[PDB]
Amino acid sequence: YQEDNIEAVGKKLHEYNTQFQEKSREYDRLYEDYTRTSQEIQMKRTAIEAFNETIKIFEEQCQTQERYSKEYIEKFKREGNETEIQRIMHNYEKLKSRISEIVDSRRRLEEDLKKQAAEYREIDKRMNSIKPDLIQLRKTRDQYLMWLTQKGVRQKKLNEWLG
Amino acid sequence: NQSVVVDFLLPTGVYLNFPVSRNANLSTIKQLLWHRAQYEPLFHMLSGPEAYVFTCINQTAEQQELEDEQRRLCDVQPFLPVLRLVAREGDRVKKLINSQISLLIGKGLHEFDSLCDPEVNDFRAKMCQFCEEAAARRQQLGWEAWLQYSFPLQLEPSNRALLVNVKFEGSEESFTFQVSTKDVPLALMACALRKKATVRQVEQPEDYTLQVNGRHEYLYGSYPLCQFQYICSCLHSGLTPHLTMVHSSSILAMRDESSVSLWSLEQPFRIELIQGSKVNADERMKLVVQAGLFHGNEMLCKTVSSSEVSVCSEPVWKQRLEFDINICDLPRMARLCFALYAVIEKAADCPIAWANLMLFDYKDQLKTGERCLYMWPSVPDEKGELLNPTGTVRSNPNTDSAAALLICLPEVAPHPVYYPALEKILELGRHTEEEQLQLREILEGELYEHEKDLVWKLRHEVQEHFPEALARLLLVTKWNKHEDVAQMLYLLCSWPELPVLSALELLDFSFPDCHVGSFAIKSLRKLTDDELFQYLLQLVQVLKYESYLDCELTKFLLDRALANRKIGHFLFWHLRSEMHVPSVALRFGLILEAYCRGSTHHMKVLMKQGEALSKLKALNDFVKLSSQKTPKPQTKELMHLCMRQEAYLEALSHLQSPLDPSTLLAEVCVEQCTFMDSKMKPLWIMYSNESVGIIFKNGDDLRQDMLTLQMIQLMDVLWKQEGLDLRMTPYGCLPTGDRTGLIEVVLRSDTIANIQLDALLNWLKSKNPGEALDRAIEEFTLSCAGYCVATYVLGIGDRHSDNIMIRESGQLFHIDFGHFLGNERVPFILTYDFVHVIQQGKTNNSEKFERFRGYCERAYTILRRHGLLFLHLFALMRAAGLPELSCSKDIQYLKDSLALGKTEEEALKHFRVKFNEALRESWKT
Ligand SMILES: CCn1c(-c2cnc(C)nc2)nc2c(-c3ccc4c(c3)[C@](C)(Cc3ccccc3)C(=O)N4)ncnc21
Repeated sequence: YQEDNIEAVGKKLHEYNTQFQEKSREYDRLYEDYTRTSQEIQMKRTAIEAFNETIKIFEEQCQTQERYSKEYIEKFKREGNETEIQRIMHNYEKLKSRISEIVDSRRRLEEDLKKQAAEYREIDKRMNSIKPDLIQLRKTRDQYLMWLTQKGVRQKKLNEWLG
Repeated sequence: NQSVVVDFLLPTGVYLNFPVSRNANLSTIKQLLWHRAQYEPLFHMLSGPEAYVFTCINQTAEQQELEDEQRRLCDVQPFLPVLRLVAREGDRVKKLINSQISLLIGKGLHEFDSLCDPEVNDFRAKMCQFCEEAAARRQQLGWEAWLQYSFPLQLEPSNRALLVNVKFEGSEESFTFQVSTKDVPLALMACALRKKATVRQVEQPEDYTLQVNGRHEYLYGSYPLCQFQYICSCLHSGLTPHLTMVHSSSILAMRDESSVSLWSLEQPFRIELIQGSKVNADERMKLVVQAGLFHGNEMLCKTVSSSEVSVCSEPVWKQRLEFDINICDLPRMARLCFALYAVIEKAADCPIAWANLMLFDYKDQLKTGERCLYMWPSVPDEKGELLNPTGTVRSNPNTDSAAALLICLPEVAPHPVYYPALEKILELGRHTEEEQLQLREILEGELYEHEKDLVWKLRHEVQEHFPEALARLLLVTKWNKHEDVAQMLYLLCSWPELPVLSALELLDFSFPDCHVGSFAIKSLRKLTDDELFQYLLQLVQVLKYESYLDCELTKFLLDRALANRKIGHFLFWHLRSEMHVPSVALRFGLILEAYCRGSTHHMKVLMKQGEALSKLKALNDFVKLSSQKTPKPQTKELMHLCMRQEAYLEALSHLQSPLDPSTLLAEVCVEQCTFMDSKMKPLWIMYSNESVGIIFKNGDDLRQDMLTLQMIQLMDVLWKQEGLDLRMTPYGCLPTGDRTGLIEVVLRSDTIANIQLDALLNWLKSKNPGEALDRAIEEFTLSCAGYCVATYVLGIGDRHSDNIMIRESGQLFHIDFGHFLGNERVPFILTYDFVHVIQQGKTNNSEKFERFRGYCERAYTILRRHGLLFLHLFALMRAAGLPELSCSKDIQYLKDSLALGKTEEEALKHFRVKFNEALRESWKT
């Protein structure tokens, strides 16, 4: 209570070791992309916070422009400088349009982070579909190696098969 | 182009937009703004330019008040070219330092606030206070104290008449004269004063200190002169020391530049698994959640599993997982650990992800209510365990995209419950010849269950007679029973102080309890700064095993960083170089912030260094990108033109070296700068001051080499402590960033390959003509022995002529330690061509060869005596996740190579046989 020739099992040890090393390489490629994508997405997230902070600054400017303007709009109206009212207001229109450019650039980044978030998820998935094969090949490689060790196969022949 | 269009927001609400040069400093930009603002509405209401400070959004997404207006806009690096004028006044010192810290640590301080985490908030408040207090205390103390803080003595591990050149600060003329090798530095200062007064005359010698010319290295204190590293080095080389007398004021100028117990709750621990989210798995498979309770690496009870639900993104379970342990028995550091597994339906299981949670929080409260544990992906490792209890308790910071599990700890009492206080633990914790003989042999090493119960019974005997066995006793304690825990902690609190070596073992993941780590640190407080420096890298990696942010080890490292600027220098870089690693970003960021608040001076040194490093990164990326397209000579010239740009040249010049902050990297020797032909195209950057070189590598992880070099350094120190100077070259290597670091250039050196174009012996003759050759050959012999033994013990193979180098002194040294611990046994190796030099070019010179064999054997013998030190240090380095130092088999390599399981006589007999076999092997190859 508890199989073939040595040379046939040893060939299969070599084949399974070659397949384990190759699946390993694939996993390490995906993991490098996983790491890189993780870092990139966090950089994009902090850059979005940076847009938000810049947009926030610009809206303080608008509030400031509106409060601060009044007196000098009303002063130049009584004093006949509708021309100086006109400069202040045109200057403010230029401020507003520049805000819309920055908002548009923020939106492009959010859209790119949406794609790269999906990319991250697909990498994680590809990785999780490899792990069963990678682990199964590691175990088979070891079971063959132990079978040969039990049968008394010397270390030198084992090394030839492991590459 | 140079020019960039910049948005200006004036405080009147007016907006201007115009092109400025990227090189222009903010002061120049402010002048151009003012000149343009006068032709725009509402100018008359602005105060002068000097009443305002520019504000920008910086790369870390924080608003930054730009006080230094000599900074160039390219250096500032605003997120968008948007400068807002804002009132100058406020607490401008705090604003400046807050903003510098964010840029220096590579993480916005706002990212800590955004978390809305009280533990973080309490860490920052408490630690920043304590560091600021220490920094303010430091300022009060005398110039002596400050000199010791900033420039601690560089001493050898540790009579002839040789001469020294002495000068004064701001004086062309020098004074050459002899003093004793064994004279204390006071006596040199007193002499130069008399030499000054004799040739106008007159003040005391204790008003002064001695500086090494062109270095921040200073000679003071009660030690003799030969014990200083500059003097020892000079004396051995035959060169005359060049010193400067610096007055005390000149050093001050640098300084001024409720009613429910936990033990009443006798019902099982349990959790509600609710849902997972953002799972990405094979649709055909089914999902399962394995859960287990842990203390360190031991299970508190048997693991319990959820049911199989079909794979989807948002799987729902809604199960009560009940564990075989009552709430009253949970230890303080009890760890709830999860692994999400995809499995083929019941009719290789994929480990998807894992997450750990402390069951009590940082204030000793048993957690209640919901938690969202953002998970880390499981990596398929060799020892394929279900759960990952050694993993960090911190949540994955990629909350946007990472998988998560929702759980709920049920409310167990009406009022909140704490882990009992120390007083109530010591309350509960109180209370033959054959078994004494059986305890003895048991403490001479995996203990089995029958032995565990014996040690437990005779725990009082272990404390009385075997205090060095504390670690064994802590592992035999049953941490899933609050009575046994109570009894172990009782003993622990009256346990005698253990030596450093023992303390180091107690810092490992096996000993999570907060009382143990506190006892360990309490034993590490004996450390001198020089010894602590030897272990700094390991103490830092051990922070990744901590459960809470506010811990004893962190406080200890900050204390020592605040008292010694060199320790703080290297603490900063060991932390900074991992700020890209998401499992430690938060913890290291918090330590770095607190460190910075206690050291605003060094912060200025660190800022200058981080900028040099940033220029080099960009410079190295250009060189990589050019190498693929164009040949080397052209690429080399294009590197130089990029370097001579004002903003490059300034940021690359006049900094303290990160490799050694006492070394000043003054003027960049641009024509001598180049890049090496290796795969990552590392930069060779030469300097001249009062010649030094650095190598900037980006693309490789340099941590292996640093560890290897740290250990060779340690070996050299251990050898030198027994009076054996093996003339090693344990040069600087320092990870600075994401796969980035610096390597010290060893001057006047060349590769064995280059010299071999016998030739080795001639080279030495041509570099040491006539009567200097016996020195050179003896330097070669001593260093060949040391590196033969070092590389054998550490298991460093692939030792070839491209990665072995020779100094013109004769000293031989190894480089490029990418591989160690046999990553088969690496035999002890002698090289025939090295034997030929050792034998003075002769076939058979037994006298010399026997001396070399002696040097090898005494070297090996000394390491064996400190074998436990190397095992402990390597054991703690497993925290670093180096692929070649991941398991106890890696540690076994060191046990075998140092032959610790054998007596000294047996070990040395085996070393001899291996030595002899290597001499036999030498000829054959
Ligand atoms: C101790 C640090 N260090 C390293 C080093 C590198 N990388 C790692 C991971 N560790 C150590 N190499 C070093 C070298 C060095 C290595 C190879 C070599 C030369 C010098 C010359 C002689 C000159 C040379 C040619 C072209 C470009 C640059 C230099 C040559 O022809 N080949 N000299 C000093 N110190 C070094």
